[PDB]
Amino acid sequence: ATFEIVNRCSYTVWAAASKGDAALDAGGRQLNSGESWTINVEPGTNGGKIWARTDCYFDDSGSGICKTGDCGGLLRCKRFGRPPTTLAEFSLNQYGKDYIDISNIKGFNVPMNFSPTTRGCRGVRCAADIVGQCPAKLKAPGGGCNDACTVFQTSEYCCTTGKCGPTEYSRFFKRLCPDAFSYVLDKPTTVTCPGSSNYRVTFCPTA
Ligand SMILES: O=C(O)c1cc(N2C=C(CCO)NN2)cc(C(=O)O)n1
Ligand SMILES: O=C(O)c1cc(N2C=C(CCO)NN2)cc(C(=O)O)n1
Ligand SMILES: O=C(O)c1cc(N2C=C(CCO)NN2)cc(C(=O)O)n1
Ligand SMILES: [Eu+3]
Repeated sequence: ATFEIVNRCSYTVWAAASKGDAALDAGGRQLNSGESWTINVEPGTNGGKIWARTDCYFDDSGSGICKTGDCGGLLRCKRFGRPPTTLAEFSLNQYGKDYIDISNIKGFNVPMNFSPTTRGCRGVRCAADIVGQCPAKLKAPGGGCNDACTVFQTSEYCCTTGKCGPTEYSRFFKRLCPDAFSYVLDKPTTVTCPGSSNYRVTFCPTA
């Protein structure tokens, strides 16, 4: 499957793509403002994620640091990124269909649109100014808006036992972005697409 990753932000981002125990394609790349990077994701990829990283430094070997979304200091991510990270999430070729969503469960750093480039389903978007409107206690000093699990480490926020409700913090994310997951047990906003669809992830789609 192809994923065209487009940075419409006025700032550079370092895109990342992983399924948690492996890179997808090269795993990461710098995208200056306006740049597009197209990756190939293997069919059947389950639990893949794409995110932006901000304020990164990498040496000539691809090792360094980012202020949001850092994946063990690598340019080319093999692992998931450090919150806060707005997440484009997908599982492909699952009994004939693809499933996509955006999640704020690991916080929000950069606005995003995640849409198919082929027919048969809608896209999803979380493009509101979550960082600017972020509740004081969730603001990340390194940049972004943390989720409450990251900040407080409670069973209720982290849904540790599979029982939790919405919270004042989850409701903030949900109000700003109704079409993204705001907590683990949120009413799903997953979109079913034809199996083997292709996609575009656009950072700062309206920004
Ligand atoms: O993002 C990480 O840091 C990470 C992700 C992991 N994984 C592994 C998967 C795939 C299936 O479990 N997903 N995330 C595992 C570990 C770790 O053991 O330290 N760490
Ligand atoms: O570098 C890692 O693999 C890593 C760093 C982690 N963290 C988490 C923090 C605190 C705030 O994010 N600092 N390092 C957590 C994990 C994991 O759970 O597998 N992995
Ligand atoms: O604590 C972690 O989350 C962790 C520790 C790791 N390791 C591995 C070693 C041994 C030698 O590198 N030390 N910490 C690796 C990972 C990861 O890949 O996600 N995560
Ligand atoms: Eu780890």
